[PDB]
Amino acid sequence: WVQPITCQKPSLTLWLDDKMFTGLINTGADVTIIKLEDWPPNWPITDTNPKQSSKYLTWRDKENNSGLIKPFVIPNLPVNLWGRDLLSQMKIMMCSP
Amino acid sequence: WVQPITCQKPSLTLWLDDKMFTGLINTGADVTIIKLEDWPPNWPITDTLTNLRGIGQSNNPKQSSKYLTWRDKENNSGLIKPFVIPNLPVNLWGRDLLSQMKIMMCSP
Repeated sequence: WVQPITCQKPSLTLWLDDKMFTGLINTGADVTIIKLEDWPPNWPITDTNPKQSSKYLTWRDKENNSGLIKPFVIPNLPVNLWGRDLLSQMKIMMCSP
Repeated sequence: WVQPITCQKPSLTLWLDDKMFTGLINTGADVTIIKLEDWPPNWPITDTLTNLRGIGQSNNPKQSSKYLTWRDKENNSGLIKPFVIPNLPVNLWGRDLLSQMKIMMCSP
């Protein structure tokens, strides 16, 4: 797939351990941040300062590529933030004409 | 040019008016942020109440009073009006700038 960077929100939708999450492609962060309000409460979290998933989560995209991330879980943010931990596993390249 | 997304910092070096800046490609923000320590002090700023709390910044950032001409090393250029914020580790190139560079994200 291709996505131009525009003023619009650059979004990915994908699964983490078989639940769907949408969020903002966030090249400026090393790690992924999931909103606490979106966090399945049966899924265990631990402090580190911010909370983090206790378990690694399997991410899967709609083309069935997959891998592992261990996101931070943070209250009071507008959107999930896909970090380079995830983007680097999807082999995403930035290109200019 | 091509730049894969890796664990490493995705960086661009470019000019704003007559000065070179390096910073982090920051697709999560719609505005560009310059660290105050890198801000030429002769360049005028305006205090704002622009809420950037949502992109993990302040609710009262300074902003460049003027538009700045950005130019890359291939001599593409355009205009942005970045925020100027103390005590950040790196300059943050937002989609205001990235969208003027015609940057596409691609997957194999």
